[PDB]
Amino acid sequence: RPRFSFSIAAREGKARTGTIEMKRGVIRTPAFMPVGTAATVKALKPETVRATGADIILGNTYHLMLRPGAERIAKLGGLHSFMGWDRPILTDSGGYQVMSLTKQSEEGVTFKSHSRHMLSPERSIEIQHLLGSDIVMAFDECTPYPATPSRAASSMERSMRWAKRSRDAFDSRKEQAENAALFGIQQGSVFENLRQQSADALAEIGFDGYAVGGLAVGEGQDEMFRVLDFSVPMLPDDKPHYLMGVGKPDDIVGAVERGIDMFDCVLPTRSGRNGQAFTWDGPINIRNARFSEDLKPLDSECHCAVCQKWSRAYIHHLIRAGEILGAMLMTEHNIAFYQQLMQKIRDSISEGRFSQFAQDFRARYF
Amino acid sequence: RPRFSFSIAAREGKARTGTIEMKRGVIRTPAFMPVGTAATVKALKPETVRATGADIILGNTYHLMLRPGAERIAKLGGLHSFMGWDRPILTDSGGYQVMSLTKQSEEGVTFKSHSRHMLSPERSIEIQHLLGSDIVMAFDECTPYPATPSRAASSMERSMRWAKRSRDAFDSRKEQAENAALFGIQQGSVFENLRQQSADALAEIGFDGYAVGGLAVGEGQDEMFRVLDFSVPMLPDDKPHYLMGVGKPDDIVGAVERGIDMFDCVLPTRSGRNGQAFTWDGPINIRNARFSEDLKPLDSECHCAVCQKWSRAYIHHLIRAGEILGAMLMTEHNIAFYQQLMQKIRDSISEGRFSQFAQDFRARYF
Ligand SMILES: Nc1nc2ccccc2c(=O)[nH]1
Ligand SMILES: Nc1nc2ccccc2c(=O)[nH]1
Ligand SMILES: [Zn+2]
Ligand SMILES: [Zn+2]
Repeated sequence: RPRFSFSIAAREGKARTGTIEMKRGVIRTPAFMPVGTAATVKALKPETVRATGADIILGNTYHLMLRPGAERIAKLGGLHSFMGWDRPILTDSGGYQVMSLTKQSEEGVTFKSHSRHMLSPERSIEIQHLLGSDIVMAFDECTPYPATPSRAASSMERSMRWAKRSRDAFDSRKEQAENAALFGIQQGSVFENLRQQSADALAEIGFDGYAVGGLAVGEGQDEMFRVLDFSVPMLPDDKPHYLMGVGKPDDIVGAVERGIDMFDCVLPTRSGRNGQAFTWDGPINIRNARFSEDLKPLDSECHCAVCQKWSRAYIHHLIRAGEILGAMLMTEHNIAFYQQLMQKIRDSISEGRFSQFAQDFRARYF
Repeated sequence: RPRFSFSIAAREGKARTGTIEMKRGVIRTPAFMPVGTAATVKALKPETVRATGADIILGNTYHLMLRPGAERIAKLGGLHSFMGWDRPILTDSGGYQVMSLTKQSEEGVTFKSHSRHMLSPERSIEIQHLLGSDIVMAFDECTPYPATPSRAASSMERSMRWAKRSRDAFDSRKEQAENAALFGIQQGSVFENLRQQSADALAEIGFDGYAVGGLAVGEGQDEMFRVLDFSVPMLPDDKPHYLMGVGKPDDIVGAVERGIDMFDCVLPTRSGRNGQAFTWDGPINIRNARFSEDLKPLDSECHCAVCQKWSRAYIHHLIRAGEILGAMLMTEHNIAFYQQLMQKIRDSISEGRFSQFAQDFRARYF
């Protein structure tokens, strides 16, 4: 088990399928990472998360640095033993969440805990180290949407300076540099020239993987794909491409077609508790009266435990009754559905029939 | 597998240990029945409930007749397939919940859904049949606490008339009378003569088991035990004795010492989500700051999955963060703890050392 090794086993167009080997395990790509906000993938035990097929989960730094605190989790042995997940864990830098859920300067960002806090590239990298993150994300400044070329450039340029600092901060910490990986984050809003600048600077600094940031800011899928079309090719081909905050089945398939290898999004979990269930025939709102006496499983083909044991009628009842089990069952199904999606994606690419799979997927889902 | 067969395998004082054989399974007594309010044991999958050691669960008729409706559940195949629990299920008559969570008459009770509804002995028995209940409880009128001798007598006498009606309603339904069992409920508040009257009337009508009702109404454990001391002996010795709504470790041990064979209470589940965890050293509130960095499991001896994988510090974090997993883990532990309690009880009685076990239990728990 090497610190980090990305191998591409097959391609079709811009799409790629392969593996990322790390000390804590192998990550099959394209990969979908279930999101674990506060040291938990909402409503699911780690074993359940793994059982659905996930090889890696995403840990939210923002919430953890606040509660229960990075230093504390390190004192308890790290995020891995703390939450009972022994496989790889990717941690975001926290800057994003801060700018969403404040005084900003070239040194970093200061904010009030919804207490006062300072978060810089150095502190971000240290927090992720304290948590014991396997894939560390560089600390960046997200660019609001819409953004003017000038503003986008300033932010992108600041992010690149911050990327260099993240890099050095990471390399300066022996244990971290030797057991974990560092991903740089491309910015530049929807402007091609900025994206190119960011890509080259990122490549110039050198990272283990490259993320495409600033694309989950309210733009439509059409604009996102347009941006991906010219952005992903700018990134080093032999390293993973990670589309941050992007999920939603059809979004994922389109991004893979454009070269993305990694995904994360709260939709599976959040929508689940909200009553939305993903199926190959598109999403459905289980709370709708039409499911009150529907004995069929959430999805007719899904092989997840939920679809094997319970009906839509029962889950319909639980969600409308505000029952915790409803949240558990919906979330397990959705995450299982997402992993199943990724598996079909990896298989179709390995078999040189991903294009057909994508077409067939869209035809039925919509 | 007979319809109903209670066998006592061992005794020590008033305590008894044995089994109740029913079509859907064997129930080891003394037994604790996890409570499933709205067709679910809050925060737990049926397999998990079973894994903790439960042989039977209690289904709340009240909530089910309202949502999703008895007729509907019968249409979907019954409570068993609806919730994924194929073992025995005991259903309360619903009258209690109505008088708690309204126009009362000799024919029954009318109430407003917190819609208008009528619930009589006949309707109660039919609802439980529609749900597919294995152990049907007679429809009774609970006696408020405190209650005067006159009022207690009127209510007890009405309950006895209602017990006869429940009996006939049950026997008049072929499929139900042949596959399920019927338990009568003793009333009479804290008055010995009324309890005796109720017991004889109940015995006169004849039931498969006898419950001691009206004892979870705010009286202290001292008064409850006093009542149990003279009440339980009045009930037929060769049939199960069920103390309704009574849980809380020390309450259970004391009631077994006084001849009770069956228990149910929401404390395990409700307290769990509230942050209270039961241990052999007494209950603890996991939210307390003293557990923020406690790496030990909820309880040092518990063999439940939660205590094998997660620390008090993690569960402390989840509960304070309002995380669903916290509710899941706390509830699994508590129910597992309750089942472990019952096992130690059954074993000590089988081994003629229940008295010592009770003494040792109290010494440490308190
Ligand atoms: N740090 C960071 N995190 C993100 C998460 C989702 C979408 C976008 C981003 C982004 O641009 N930067
Ligand atoms: N039907 C019924 N249910 C109960 C539940 C808990 C305690 C007491 C009672 C009782 O007396 N009757
Ligand atoms: Zn499913
Ligand atoms: Zn435990």
